[PDB]
Amino acid sequence: ILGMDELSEEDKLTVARARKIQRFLSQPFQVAEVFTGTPGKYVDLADTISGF
Amino acid sequence: SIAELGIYPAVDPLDSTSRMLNPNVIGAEHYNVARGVQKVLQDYKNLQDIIA
Amino acid sequence: SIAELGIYPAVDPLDSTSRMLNPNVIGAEHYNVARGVQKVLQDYKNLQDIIAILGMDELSEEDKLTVARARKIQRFLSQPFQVAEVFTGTPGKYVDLADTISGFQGVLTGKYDDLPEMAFYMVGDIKEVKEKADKMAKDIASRKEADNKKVSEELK
Amino acid sequence: EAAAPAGPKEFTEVWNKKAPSTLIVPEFPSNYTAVKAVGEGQVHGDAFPVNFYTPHSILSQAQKDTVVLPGVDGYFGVKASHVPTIAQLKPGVVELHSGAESEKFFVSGGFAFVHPNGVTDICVLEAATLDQVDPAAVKSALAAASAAQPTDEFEQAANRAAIELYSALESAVEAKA
Amino acid sequence: ATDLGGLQERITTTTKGSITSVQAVYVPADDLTDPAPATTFAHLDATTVLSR
Amino acid sequence: VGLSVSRVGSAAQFPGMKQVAGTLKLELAQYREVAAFAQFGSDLDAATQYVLERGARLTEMLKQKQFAPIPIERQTVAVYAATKGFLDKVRVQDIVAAEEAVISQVNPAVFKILKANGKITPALDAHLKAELRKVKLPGA
Amino acid sequence: VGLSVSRVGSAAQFPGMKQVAGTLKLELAQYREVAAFAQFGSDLDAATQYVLERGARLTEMLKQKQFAPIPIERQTVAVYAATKGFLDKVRVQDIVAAEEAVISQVNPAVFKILKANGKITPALDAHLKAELRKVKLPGA
Amino acid sequence: VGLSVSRVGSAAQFPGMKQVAGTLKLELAQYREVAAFAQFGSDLDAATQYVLERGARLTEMLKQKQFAPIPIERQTVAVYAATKGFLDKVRVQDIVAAEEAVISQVNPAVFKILKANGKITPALDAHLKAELRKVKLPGA
Amino acid sequence: SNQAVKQRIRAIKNIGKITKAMKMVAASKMKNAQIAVEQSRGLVDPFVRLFGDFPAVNSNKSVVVAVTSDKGLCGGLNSNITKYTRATLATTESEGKDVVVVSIGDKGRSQLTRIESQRYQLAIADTYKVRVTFGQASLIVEELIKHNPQSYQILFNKFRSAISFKPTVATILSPDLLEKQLEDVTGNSLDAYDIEASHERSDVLRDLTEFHLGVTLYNAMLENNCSEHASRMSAMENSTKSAGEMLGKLTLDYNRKRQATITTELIEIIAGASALM
Repeated sequence: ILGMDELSEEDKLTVARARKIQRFLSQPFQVAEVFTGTPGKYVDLADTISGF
Repeated sequence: SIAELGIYPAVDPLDSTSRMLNPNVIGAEHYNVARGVQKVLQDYKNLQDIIA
Repeated sequence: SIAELGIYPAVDPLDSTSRMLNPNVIGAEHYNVARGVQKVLQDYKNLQDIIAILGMDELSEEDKLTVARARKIQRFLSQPFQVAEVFTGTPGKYVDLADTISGFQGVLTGKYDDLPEMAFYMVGDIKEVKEKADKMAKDIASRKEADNKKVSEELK
Repeated sequence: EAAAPAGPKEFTEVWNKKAPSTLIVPEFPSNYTAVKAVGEGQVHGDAFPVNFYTPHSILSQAQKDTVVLPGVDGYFGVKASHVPTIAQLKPGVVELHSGAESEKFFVSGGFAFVHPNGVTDICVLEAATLDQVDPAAVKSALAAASAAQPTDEFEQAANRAAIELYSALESAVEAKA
Repeated sequence: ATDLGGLQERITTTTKGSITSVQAVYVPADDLTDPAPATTFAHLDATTVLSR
Repeated sequence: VGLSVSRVGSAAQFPGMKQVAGTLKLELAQYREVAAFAQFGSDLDAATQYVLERGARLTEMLKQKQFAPIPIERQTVAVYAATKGFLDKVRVQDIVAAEEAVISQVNPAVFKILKANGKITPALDAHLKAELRKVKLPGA
Repeated sequence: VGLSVSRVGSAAQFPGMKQVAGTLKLELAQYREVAAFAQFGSDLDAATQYVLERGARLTEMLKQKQFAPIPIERQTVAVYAATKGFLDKVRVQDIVAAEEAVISQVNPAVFKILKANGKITPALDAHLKAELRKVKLPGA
Repeated sequence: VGLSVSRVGSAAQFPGMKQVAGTLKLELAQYREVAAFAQFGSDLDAATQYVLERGARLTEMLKQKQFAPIPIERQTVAVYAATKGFLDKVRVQDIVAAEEAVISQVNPAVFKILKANGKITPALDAHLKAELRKVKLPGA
Repeated sequence: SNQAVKQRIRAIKNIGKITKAMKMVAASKMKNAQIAVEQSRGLVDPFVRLFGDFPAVNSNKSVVVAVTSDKGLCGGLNSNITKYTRATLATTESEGKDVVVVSIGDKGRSQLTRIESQRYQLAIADTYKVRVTFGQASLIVEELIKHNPQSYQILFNKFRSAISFKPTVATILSPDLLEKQLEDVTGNSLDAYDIEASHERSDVLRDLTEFHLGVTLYNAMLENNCSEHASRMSAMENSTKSAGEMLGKLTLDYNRKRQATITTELIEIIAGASALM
């Protein structure tokens, strides 16, 4: 309703970190590689805690 | 709701149907008047949540 | 809901009735004061939706006078009970019938549009609303100097 | 002569002793301006603060060293520590120099104050700059302004204002660099 | 409650292994206090909401 | 007054009360519908506002203390005094004393022929047209 | 706290807690009155604005972790440390760490007198006010 | 259109309809979101008014008359003429006739190759952009 | 009973759309009226440094102006400066002066005659319908100088931000009727300026006070218009929030009544079957 540059720069960083969190929650699946080509990735728990 | 506006007969225009409302049966210049009346009254019923 | 508003005894004034509420039984001014209080409360109950969804700031002036008098007489109908003074801390307040009629006639005519709302909350009668008004408007002026210690190293 | 010290300092007194306490003392337009007129300084040498104003725009807040203003008694020029002057301006061009470069706006007429601290305030209504005026519809308008002499003094004054604006807009559109 | 409990109480971790059940939950009339989800939710330990 | 119906209609009504009742119904029907906007008393509209305070006169007219039924002649005179505009000067909150002043201050020979004649005759609607003005109404 | 009632434990509370948490539930009442109307961001009356971040301190003082019960003497000192303003101007995201600072630094002989008398005696609140001033609150 | 679901229609419709219907159902997903909002048409943003006008174009485009079902290639080119350009100037009152005009005046050999190929090939796409500009629309 | 709740739910669910719509509409109006307001803020400064700011003058005739809104869904903005104009009319009136009250906005004529009926003499409205210009503000100013007062008081809400609207009172004095008298400081404070007018100082001060009244009226009713939009955007966002909360409680109660309905008719069917079988 107001605009992207309406809010602060720490709000810009909240937007940026949340947009790269929203993409980092995505994952290619090993069962869906037959019709999407790219191989799927089983991410361990010790890796996703550290990554986030 | 038609009746406590004092309108008699209190026939709901947007609930009364007939199988004689084909353009094949009563002709097009009657059916277009009836459909326009129902369209106008339904849009007024939509606008009554603002204009009240 | 009246109990959740803090008003105790949580009597709904627009749902409690009596066969003694009759001008030939209790008198004329008692019955008229009772009907006036119920008219103010009903007129406030009819304003609850627009006060909820539009805000208090969009009524008429007589409407927002009605809202203020009704919020006064809602608090004034509450009372501290002498059997509740063990779990409340307030002393109980037996109000005489003439005191109730006189106080509610005072709020109805408009003699008390000047007091706050919480002056009426949990008091006996129309003297104690003024006592509580000066008790709560000396409280916003209640700021004393030097903290009055006399505790720093009390000798033996 | 000075027997009524009015002001926002003293309105607070008579208001606080006579208005209900739920309202704080209302604000005043002097609380929003930082630059006064009789106060010390704001010249520092050559460039003085010029404030060019219209109701719908602010055209200059920058410091200029000379301003050429079109007063009703002729185009005058405002240097740094110029004498304080409330000058009514006729239709003419306002030139705000800073050096080699200058901004030339043709204005519509309206006052221009120079203050005892060197603050200059040009206050016009419509400041239509010279590269957005057309040179064709000026003659189409001053033709009717030359021709029409009505019976009433009101449209007479309007036509005299018309010709003194359009004639000045003639002289500052052919002789431009 | 007893039929749902007799189903869902066999899905536990024993000493020998575990069953972990992923159950699709339909909510009747979009009412979370309806007795079928309100009895089903007493057994669930996690919810995985797939949104459009 | 909206949901109250009588399917005998006005066929079983006292005449004269019928002469005021269609008007009273019609102004109450207007007062009901231009309400649900009467909370915004700010904007005076002067066509709806007359309807609102006129319907307020009529709604305050039909209030009645119990255990005292009114004779029908005094009822139709009290409604005629509100549907012809005699009470437009008095405020909303003080008509139940104004109607009692009207009933007790007109001549009691108005009712003795309104009951007998059955309807408001032309030899009577201008008698009480002047009788309703020679009384004092408690309100300015 | 508004709905949670117990009309049977009043004559059944710790007398040291009964005199310090009579102040706690009333100040939480005003915090329930301010934040239920002043959520709009209309104005700060600067006295209702005081009881908003006082009641926010009493709320954060009343948080508790799981499977860690507190003795009643180490409770009524943390309620004493907060309603008497010793925990004032500590930032509201410090009070979990600050009421742990209160119990850790106050001399453990304080809690032994308070458990045995069951009551904050006049000889003790003068002493317990002293031991709360010697408290390294976080953040200063 | 928001409440009617088909859990098969992913890869079970006409491919020429699938080229266009994704855009048609995503343009209507914005119109149903902003429609009951901007019932008034007075003070509007230049992005919300555009999807309002597009949704009002598609809504009058989808309605059809009784006992006259349309072949699939003709409704394919009608939704192609609606969700692309070619109809952003007829108001709302004429789209009922404008889709009939774009059905009848278009060289009907595009329907035969649309029906036989099944989809909108880029050659037929370019002839369909070219064939849709020379249609005399009855917007007047 | 169980159907009227389903219509009340749809009504509140539609109010929660209408108020969200006009919250966005008021936001779009506020973001482009703020642009005009902070450009209009410039021209008021040379007059308040040239003529000073004297609110507490001994005018014997005053014109107060309460600059209100036209649309009345603003949230306590118009009655705020009604309180302020009855506070400033109870600040200057202590000496037996004539006061004319005018108002800009229909919410001014509906809230000023309730507090004061006799001094109110003029109602300007329909100002913000198309836009607010300086020719319009100057026409309003000329209709204000149809009276001949010694002072003018403007009351308006100044757009400090989208949250704060400080009610500003703005004062203008008649030229040598009161302006030359209030400047006499053992001499004059205006004698430092060299008048470059075509006529004498009284005529240039008359023209200057008319121009000052015009620019403060234009800035006053720009600031009040965009602060009206900001208070409507904030007042329809406390409105759609409450209409979402009321809708949530209505949906919960409707679901309770729905479940109780199904159990009630089921129990009656079971009782009627067991009364036979």
